Amino acid sequence: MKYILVTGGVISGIGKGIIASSVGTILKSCGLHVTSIKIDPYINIDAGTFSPYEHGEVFVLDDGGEVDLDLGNYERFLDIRLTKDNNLTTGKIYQYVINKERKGDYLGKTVQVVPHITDAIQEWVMRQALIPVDEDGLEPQVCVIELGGTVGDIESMPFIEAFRQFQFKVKRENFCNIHVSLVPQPSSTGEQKTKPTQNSVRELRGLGLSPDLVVCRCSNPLDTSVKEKISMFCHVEPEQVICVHDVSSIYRVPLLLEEQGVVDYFLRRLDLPLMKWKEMADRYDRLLETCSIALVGKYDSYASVIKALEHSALAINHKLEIKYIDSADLEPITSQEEPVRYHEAWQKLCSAHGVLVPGGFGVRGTEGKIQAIAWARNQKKPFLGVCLGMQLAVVEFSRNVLGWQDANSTEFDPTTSHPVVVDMPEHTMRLGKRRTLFQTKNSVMRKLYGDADYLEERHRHRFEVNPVWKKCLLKFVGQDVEGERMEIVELEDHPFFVGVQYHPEFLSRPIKPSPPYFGLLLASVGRLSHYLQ
Amino acid sequence: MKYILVTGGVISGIGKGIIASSVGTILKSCGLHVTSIKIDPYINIDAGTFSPYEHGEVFVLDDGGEVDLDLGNYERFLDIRLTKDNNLTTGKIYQYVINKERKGDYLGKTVQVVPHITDAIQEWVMRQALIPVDEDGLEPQVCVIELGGTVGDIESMPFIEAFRQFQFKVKRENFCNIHVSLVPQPSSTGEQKTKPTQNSVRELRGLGLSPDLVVCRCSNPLDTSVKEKISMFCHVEPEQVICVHDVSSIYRVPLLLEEQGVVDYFLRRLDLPLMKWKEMADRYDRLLETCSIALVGKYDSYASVIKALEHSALAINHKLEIKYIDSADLEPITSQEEPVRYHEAWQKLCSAHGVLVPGGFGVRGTEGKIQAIAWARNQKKPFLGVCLGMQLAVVEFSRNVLGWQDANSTEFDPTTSHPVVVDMPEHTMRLGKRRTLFQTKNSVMRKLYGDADYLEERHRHRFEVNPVWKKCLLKFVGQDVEGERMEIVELEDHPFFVGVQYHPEFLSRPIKPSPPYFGLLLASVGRLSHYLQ
Amino acid sequence: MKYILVTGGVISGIGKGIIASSVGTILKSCGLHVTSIKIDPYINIDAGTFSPYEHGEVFVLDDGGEVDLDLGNYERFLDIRLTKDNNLTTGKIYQYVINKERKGDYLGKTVQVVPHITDAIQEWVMRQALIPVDEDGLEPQVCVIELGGTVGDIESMPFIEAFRQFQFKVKRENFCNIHVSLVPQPSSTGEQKTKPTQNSVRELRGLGLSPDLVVCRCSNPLDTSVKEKISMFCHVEPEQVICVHDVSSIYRVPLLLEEQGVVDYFLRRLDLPLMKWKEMADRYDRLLETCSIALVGKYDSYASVIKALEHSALAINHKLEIKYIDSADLEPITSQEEPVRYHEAWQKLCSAHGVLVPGGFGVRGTEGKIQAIAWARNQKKPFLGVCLGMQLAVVEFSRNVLGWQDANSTEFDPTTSHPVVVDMPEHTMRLGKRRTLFQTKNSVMRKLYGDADYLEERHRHRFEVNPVWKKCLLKFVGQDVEGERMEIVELEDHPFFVGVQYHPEFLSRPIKPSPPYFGLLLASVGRLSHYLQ
Ligand SMILES: CCOc1cncc(-c2ccc(C(=O)NC3(c4csc(NS(=O)(=O)C5CC5)n4)CC3)nc2)n1
Ligand SMILES: CCOc1cncc(-c2ccc(C(=O)NC3(c4csc(NS(=O)(=O)C5CC5)n4)CC3)nc2)n1
Ligand SMILES: CCOc1cncc(-c2ccc(C(=O)NC3(c4csc(NS(=O)(=O)C5CC5)n4)CC3)nc2)n1
Ligand SMILES: O=c1ccn([C@@H]2O[C@H](COP(=O)(O)OP(=O)(O)OP(=O)(O)O)[C@@H](O)[C@H]2O)c(=O)[nH]1
Ligand SMILES: O=c1ccn([C@@H]2O[C@H](COP(=O)(O)OP(=O)(O)OP(=O)(O)O)[C@@H](O)[C@H]2O)c(=O)[nH]1
Ligand SMILES: O=c1ccn([C@@H]2O[C@H](COP(=O)(O)OP(=O)(O)OP(=O)(O)O)[C@@H](O)[C@H]2O)c(=O)[nH]1
Ligand SMILES: NC(=O)CC[C@H](N)C(=O)O
Ligand SMILES: NC(=O)CC[C@H](N)C(=O)O
Ligand SMILES: NC(=O)CC[C@H](N)C(=O)O
Ligand SMILES: [Mg+2]
Ligand SMILES: [Mg+2]
Ligand SMILES: [Mg+2]
Repeated sequence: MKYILVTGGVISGIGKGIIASSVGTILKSCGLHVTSIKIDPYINIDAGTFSPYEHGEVFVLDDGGEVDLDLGNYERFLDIRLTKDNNLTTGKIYQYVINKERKGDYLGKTVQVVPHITDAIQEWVMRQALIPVDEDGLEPQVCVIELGGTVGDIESMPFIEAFRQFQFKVKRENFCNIHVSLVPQPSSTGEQKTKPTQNSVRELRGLGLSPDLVVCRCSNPLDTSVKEKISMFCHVEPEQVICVHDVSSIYRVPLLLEEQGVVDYFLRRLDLPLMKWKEMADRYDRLLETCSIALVGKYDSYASVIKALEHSALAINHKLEIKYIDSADLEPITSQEEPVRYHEAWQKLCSAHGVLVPGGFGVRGTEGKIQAIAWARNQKKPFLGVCLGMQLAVVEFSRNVLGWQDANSTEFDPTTSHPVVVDMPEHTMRLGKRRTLFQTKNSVMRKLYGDADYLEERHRHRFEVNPVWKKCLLKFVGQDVEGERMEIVELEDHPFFVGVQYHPEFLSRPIKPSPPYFGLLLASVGRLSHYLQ
Repeated sequence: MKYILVTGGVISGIGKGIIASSVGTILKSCGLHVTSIKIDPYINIDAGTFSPYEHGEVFVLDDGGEVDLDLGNYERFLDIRLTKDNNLTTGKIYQYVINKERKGDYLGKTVQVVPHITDAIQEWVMRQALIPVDEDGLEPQVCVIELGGTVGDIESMPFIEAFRQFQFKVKRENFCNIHVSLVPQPSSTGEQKTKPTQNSVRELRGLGLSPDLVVCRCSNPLDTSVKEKISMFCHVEPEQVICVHDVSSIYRVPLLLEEQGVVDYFLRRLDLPLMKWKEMADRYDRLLETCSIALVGKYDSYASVIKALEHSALAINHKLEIKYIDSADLEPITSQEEPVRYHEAWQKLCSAHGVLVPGGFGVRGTEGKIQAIAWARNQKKPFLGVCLGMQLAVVEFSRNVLGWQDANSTEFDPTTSHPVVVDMPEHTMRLGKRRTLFQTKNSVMRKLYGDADYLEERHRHRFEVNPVWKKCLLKFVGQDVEGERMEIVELEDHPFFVGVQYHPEFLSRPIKPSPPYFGLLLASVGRLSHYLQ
Repeated sequence: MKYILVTGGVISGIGKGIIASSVGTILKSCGLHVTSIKIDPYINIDAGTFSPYEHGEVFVLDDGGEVDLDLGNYERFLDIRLTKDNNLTTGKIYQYVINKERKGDYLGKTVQVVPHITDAIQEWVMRQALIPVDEDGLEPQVCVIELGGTVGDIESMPFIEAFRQFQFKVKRENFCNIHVSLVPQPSSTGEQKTKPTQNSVRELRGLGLSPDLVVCRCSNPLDTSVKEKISMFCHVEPEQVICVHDVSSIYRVPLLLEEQGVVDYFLRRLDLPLMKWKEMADRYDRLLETCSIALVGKYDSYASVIKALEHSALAINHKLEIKYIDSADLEPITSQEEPVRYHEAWQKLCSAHGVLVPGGFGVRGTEGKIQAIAWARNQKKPFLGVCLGMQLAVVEFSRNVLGWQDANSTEFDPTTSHPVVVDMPEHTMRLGKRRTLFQTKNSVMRKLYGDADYLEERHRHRFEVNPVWKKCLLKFVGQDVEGERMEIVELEDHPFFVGVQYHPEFLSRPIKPSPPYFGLLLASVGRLSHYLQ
């Protein structure tokens, strides 16, 4: 193959996944088919168990892989569709080796981290690099592998040991390594402190990996002296020391790496055979008009959602002002303890141009989301409900229009006489890519989806709308292939009141915002009336 | 509790398991109930898959735990009966944490080696320390934990990190640490080189453990200067620097540790409330007569077997000269390529005073073991067959006495018309402690077992004697509680020709040799005729 | 240049200096001019302060460099003459950098170990590699650099960091690295334990050096499996894994490395443009006759002396049986406490074929050396006194022949009325290469020195023979160019009673034993009478 490893140096959060994604879009702009792998040094088999305050926004792949948000960054910088196993973990690789041991496949020998786990990592990286994850069935010409976390933590050591072997298993023309470090600039000092980068690259070389590129996460751009000091103490050429500094938009991060010569480097270094990103950045920096959108949440947990709104905003040509609202502040209980939280949350929601009610589980914020959907009905503010927001729209309709004031989910109040959304597992979770059929032409949503008869979108839910109560209910315009499951709902006599049972955000790209997020943004600025025209 | 960790320094093989066992017998001689745990930094769930050339002699516990030979050293130095989970491994602890993660028991948080695996290790060590593994149901007053391998290998790091926490979770009076190092004395140098011990203890302190005792595996005793240099560079008191040197018998190893003051140290250091070992050593060193016993093997793989013979030898008051014979050298095929191997193997077998035919699996040495049992029949040399040796005695009888010249196992020749031993799994492997009933009084074996109606012994086999052919066959004196399975066989008109289907060696102690190994040793020196009298 | 670094792995003493010397003689046999450097990670500026029980036998170079014995191994395997600075130390390099800092030569910047000390090491290694230390003024084509001690000790870290830079300063064709490890084979285990080699090479790679060759100091030869395991865990080709095992003579160590293919490796690896050692080994292994030589010492401290005797032995074609005698056991004081030591020491001295009385300082053994020279006079056993042994021969003559029974040195009894050897510093120590003139033809020593008018030999003393008492004294056949200092003495009417004030051993080679050591060996077997004939 051709491999680029991307290792983290000093801390997480420093945009290493944006660097990996930017390097992938740079390679793709060179005419290469490109795949990507995230290694997460946790013991978890997939992210499908995280409370979103830790490793927030589990991104759901077509196969039902509940993976880290960086896999979603890969799908948005590169036109790819990944599999579960593009998220590698210690849980997955140790369980693989343990099951393979119990099978007797290791032939009655000792099994131990070196070699056998570090072999298994290389086997995995070889497998997932061959898979044509790109928008055509042609084999990837390069694979960008990101090692999550910081090097020299106990969990990251097996993977660096595997890559230390890998660079001699495949030849050096087939394996490059980027180190993404931090160069802090303290309030206490004003200097750009290279010391952590030196010690991190010293540690990485102790684990037997050189940086071929040293990418410094700077705030403000590096001085020449600091770049030279990094080049010296990392024992690498200045041309291979990159600063990624603070820039006006995400769209400039590939352009900065381009300017920094990484394209030219990888072309020679791997012996290989962004004008839109200029436009997207320059377009963003000249958006004079604005749209204000309420996001009524519970939980970074809405990373894909925020990005989908920003794609939609860039496409309508407005700035976006996301009014982040805790849905538990909108609940009347908060007015008893902290009326300041209540009245700030309701000033936010009421001044919005439209509302977004994203997915989740558990009782927190449920009556607040039902009230934010109520506000969307009676004030006629444009509404999108995503996954849970759809279910709560059936609840809010039922309570006010049908007078079923008790009505709820079987999750939140199982004692209710009108369970209008019920537990309905797959005959497991409705998890991954399902096909929804549009049951009609009387849908703005169908027209936003290009007037297509069907769409295929990633779901992540156990509950569905009750088919008994459906007869009384609120036009369920999108339904599954079985007709068992309601997957898009649209309310009559409203500018834009849509529930989608799936997660549109997972298939939003800058070049193609998801049509429910686009329709919401278009509706909130009135421009939907010109779009459908 | 009270805990003593025992860590390995420079290499394996240096008798760390003998030190742990000796420290346990020293503690037991202080009137303490004592348990023990082996940690093996391999990914294997139990040893029940090893080809015995790697981590040789899988010792089978009462519960069917196929564990490392050091668990068997614990059962022979201390009057204890262990469980599977007294052998801890990375495979067991990672699989525990992974299953616990998949259960959601880690409450949707990240799971990672520190803390969660290092917690799980401490939980395990707390559980297995409370279990009364001793010959009475009273709780262990101290637990000797052995860490297998050398410290600062990638697999041993989680366990040392766990013990680094543990010493502050329980108080320092509850946790002591011994480091077992090597002090090499090269042919190239003649000096006792302390440098590896210094660097090993430097490394161990980098992992946050001090040696409370430094045990030097010496060849020849340490000089004063070398002990002082070790005390200096390990930064510990000379009284806490121990030499375990080469000694005439295993029985002197507790006595050397006693002389070295470890008893007195542990009494004060853990705030706690060997005369037989003098006798056993002094007895061994005055055995003027000898017995020569053939061990016809395939595979250290016979560690328990060799020890059981040596207990039996010490009890009859003879030295033992074990004629180690590869059973594939006795096969006529070896006479075509290497007649030197054949004739040396047959000089060994024929000059023996008795023969032992120990357990195993696969076709290697099977016709050689059948011929060594044939030699035992026709020359009337005393024979014990253990596990497989019993099955091959039914085969050898069938071939010569019944004229069923084809006869074999369903393992070795499944096409045979007389499958006299057949695959007969438990309605799994017959693995662990089963009760055998003696079906008669016409057994020397019953009388060696104290004239008891039953015995309980550890088995490890899938195959059993065919109950159809049994009617023609060779007195099956020991049978299971169901009468389905033949578990001891005894041939008439022979001094001592016994097959046992179990492994007697696993329940041999110096103070009580297993009666089939004792009866064999007694028979080979003729003394059985005085014993049964 | 071309550089070969030789690093130590597990312990010292394992013959790393013999490997460096053997590699140098192999390179020299390829027609290359070769120099060598020893780095000793001690804080001492030269070895000229060590009590010879620590880093024994300070070897004195032509310039007066009191250096480690490995510099003397270089001069005996390779026809070279080294300078002080071929022994590099932390004391020398830190003092260099400190003086250079105090000079302001570092231009008011910070000075710190990396870069500035690690620069200074490379500067030193560049300087000393250019010096034609060979027997002709032609520049060295390769430099073998030995790093003393074990890698990953705090003192060795600057040097490995320097070589980690050096391999990228000069190109990889100019820099190769050998790792000399130990593979122990314990009495406790019988296996050849590769684990320390794995961990040592793991540590070395953490410091950023690969072994290009892994040299295993074996006792018995490596098995194939152990070599393969080393090749695997050191991540290097089997052809580059060398065993140096126990062999019958020093002369076979280059031949074993030759057989192991290191010549062929270095030729390709460094892109470069032993039949006598067959002969010397095969000659040694067929010496049927023997010579027994008394070495009367105080203090490995006599390494050069023992080697010089063995060159002389090989040249006369006898084995050598060196009777190592502590000169303090010969003193009558020892007969009062330990008559066993006295009578064993005097059985040794009296049964010898000749005696050697080597250099030293301080009062220990002085009356014993005077008595061993007395025994040489009155029994007519052949005597060589080296440095101090000469001075004590003037004392022993004075006491018995002149009746000056008080007589001694000003070192040992400054109150004496006949100070026959006196403190006589250079108008400092008489240290390094001085020219001695033979004052006559009435000398066997002159004839052994080829009948030359002068010789040039390395001295290391402050005391000299008193020119007042000289008039009464014992033919001082060798004197300095000034006539001030007596440098060789020869007693009349004796087979061979010679004192030399210098150290002949420092210029002994296998191909050319030093003539006083050769004359002594010839005398002790009577063969001198045929040699001078
Ligand atoms: C090493 C990184 O260094 C630096 C340095 N300076 C700045 C940033 C930076 C990081 C994140 C963001 C960000 O999140 N911006 C938003 C957005 C819109 S679209 C999208 N991402 S996306 O959908 O994958 C699409 C690209 C393919 N993000 C509005 C929400 N904006 C700037 N990153
Ligand atoms: C740190 C250890 O240092 C040293 C230093 N010097 C020597 C030994 C040494 C090691 C093993 C052996 C050995 O195996 N000997 C035999 C035997 C009989 S009984 C038994 N062990 S046993 O059944 O557990 C019983 C005790 C409870 N072993 C004959 C086979 N003999 C000596 N160990
Ligand atoms: C990695 C080394 O591995 C092994 C493996 N096996 C054996 C040896 C070994 C080491 C030292 C000795 C030794 O010292 N022998 C003597 C001698 C005579 S000449 C001389 N050395 S010398 O003068 O420099 C001359 C050569 C240029 N030494 C008699 C005193 N003999 C064998 N070394
Ligand atoms: O308080 C003091 C005094 C002196 N020094 C000396 O300064 C040297 C540099 O220590 P720094 O922490 O300044 O590191 P650096 O220059 O490599 O990296 P940044 O500043 O960009 O973070 C050290 O190696 C030590 O000799 C200190 O570190 N701190
Ligand atoms: O007590 C035990 C049990 C098990 N093990 C397991 O054995 C593995 C090998 O540990 P060794 O110390 O046997 O190392 P090695 O085979 O690489 O080298 P030598 O024997 O030649 O010195 C370890 O990684 C661990 O899983 C032990 O080390 N020790
Ligand atoms: O070749 C040489 C020359 C000098 N030295 C110097 O010797 C010092 C001691 O290095 P050693 O390896 O002799 O260690 P030690 O004395 O602590 O332990 P053992 O001998 O008992 O194994 C080192 O710290 C270094 O300064 C060497 O190690 N090797
Ligand atoms: N993805 C979500 O928003 C989940 C919604 C709801 N808890 C369900 O399981 O259907
Ligand atoms: N424990 C053994 O000796 C095994 C014997 C035989 N292979 C069986 O499985 O019964
Ligand atoms: N080199 C030696 O043997 C020293 C001899 C004596 N102590 C002197 O200084 O002259
Ligand atoms: Mg600084
Ligand atoms: Mg030492
Ligand atoms: Mg091993």
